[PDB]
Amino acid sequence: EVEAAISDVGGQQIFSQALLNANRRGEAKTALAEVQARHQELLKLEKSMAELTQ
Amino acid sequence: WYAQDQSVALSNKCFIKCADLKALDGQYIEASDIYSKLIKSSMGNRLSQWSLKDYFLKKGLCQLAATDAVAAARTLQEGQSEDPNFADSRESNFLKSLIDAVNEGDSEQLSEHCKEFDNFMRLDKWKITILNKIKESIQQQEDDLL
Repeated sequence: EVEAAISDVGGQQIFSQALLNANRRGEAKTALAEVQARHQELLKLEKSMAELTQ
Repeated sequence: WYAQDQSVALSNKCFIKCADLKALDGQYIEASDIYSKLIKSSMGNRLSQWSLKDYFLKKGLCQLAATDAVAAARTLQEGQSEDPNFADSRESNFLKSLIDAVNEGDSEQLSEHCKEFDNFMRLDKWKITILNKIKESIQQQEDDLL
């Protein structure tokens, strides 16, 4: 007559992935992309003070 | 005459001018020797160290105009050891770089180094003349090697 055939229900697991804040944007965001123009200024101090020391 | 009077300073002013004119006249070895004397007189004097860096550079430049790159190398090593201010200076690095260019036979690399040094420290007329001579000696050596 009868027996077993399909059984369980209460039993499962799940992993979990993750995205990230957008503002993050490219690494260049404050104190990163400005270092290009901040360097020309610093080269200006170096120079103007080279005039100073000479 | 100033050196006999213990006028180190006026002596040095005269010997700067003598060495510069000698180097411009093709007398590179004697100019280097006068620069050696001037260096020896300016060691240990807190007041003159700025000239001292300049001094080392000029000596090497004459030694590069005489095609004696070994002399430039020993001058640069000497200055690096006896004057810490020269060791870390732009002049020492520039003279290392010129010696490296001369030993390689790469005149373009020398001109690049001259431009780089110019951007940070204006090459006066004298340095331009001696550096042009050094470049010409390099180019002449390739022209013979070709």
